[PDB]
Amino acid sequence: DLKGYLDWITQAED
Amino acid sequence: ESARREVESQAQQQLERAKHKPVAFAVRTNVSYCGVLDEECPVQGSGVNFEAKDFLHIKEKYSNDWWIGRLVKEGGDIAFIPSPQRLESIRLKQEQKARRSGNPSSLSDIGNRRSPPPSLAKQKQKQAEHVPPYDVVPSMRPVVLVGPSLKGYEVTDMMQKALFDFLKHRFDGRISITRVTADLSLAKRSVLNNPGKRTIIERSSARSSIAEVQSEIERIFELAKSLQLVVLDADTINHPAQLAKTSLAPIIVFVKVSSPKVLQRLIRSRGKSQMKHLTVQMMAYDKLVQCPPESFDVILDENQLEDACEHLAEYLEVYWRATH
Repeated sequence: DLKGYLDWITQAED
Repeated sequence: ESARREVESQAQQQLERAKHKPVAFAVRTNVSYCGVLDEECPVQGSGVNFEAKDFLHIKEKYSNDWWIGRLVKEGGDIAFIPSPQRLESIRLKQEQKARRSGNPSSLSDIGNRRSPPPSLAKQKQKQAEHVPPYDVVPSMRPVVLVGPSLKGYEVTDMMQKALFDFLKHRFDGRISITRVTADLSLAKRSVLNNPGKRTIIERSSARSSIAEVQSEIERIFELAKSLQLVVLDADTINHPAQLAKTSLAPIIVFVKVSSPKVLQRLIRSRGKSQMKHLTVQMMAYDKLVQCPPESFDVILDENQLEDACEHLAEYLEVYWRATH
């Protein structure tokens, strides 16, 4: 679950 | 009688004449009824079998009794939808088939108390709420994203901005993106005849932000009139029930996480600034997830960015296709 969410909050705006 | 056949032919000819004209507006039906069973329809056998919480697209004007509308569902053909007066008439006719409607019960007492129906037995009374049978709703339901944390904070900001950017990139030239800074949760309709018409009266509500809220309401209405898809980036909505009873009733898009532990690790990877509000974000996520899914329009349990983005993609595509 974290693998698909860590990049979710990283390449979106960060 | 040749008059009925002649008016049927004229109505049909008007139907195929206006079949290819721009749509005027749209409303929502909160009652379940069939437009084919009624004998007052201008065209018989071509009624619409709409149910509760259904949408129709009205293009032209017929009379004060019926309108011309189109089914929102894909492949929907032309149909007739009654006017609010006709809907009220059929609602009155629905309960007139019973033995009694007023106060005098039929419990084996006939011939003693005739009890003519007073105004309380008619629709003149029961005006305390008076929920309108037809509501002026925007032609398209706006798209909003909810969860999994508070709006305006980092986690939700990225997790919604990614999808917003994907939608903007994929729907280039056919979609518009706007941010509603003003509040939208107070989208009421039966508060007063004209609350704060002028801002110079210096009343209690004159200096408030209700005027901006209303102005944004008609802005959303006219933007939805343009038939172009528009999503909302407003950061003043945090619960499906806040705007479920309002006129807009936007398409609630709910994103969820399997367990709060995954989110706790996610904010653990962000920093201390989000760690400070970790508690309130967890509380809001728990409150939002306690709500049954049927309140939200669509659900997104996908862990990966792609699956969720493309899923909302075909949902928006079929919403666009079915409307036309």
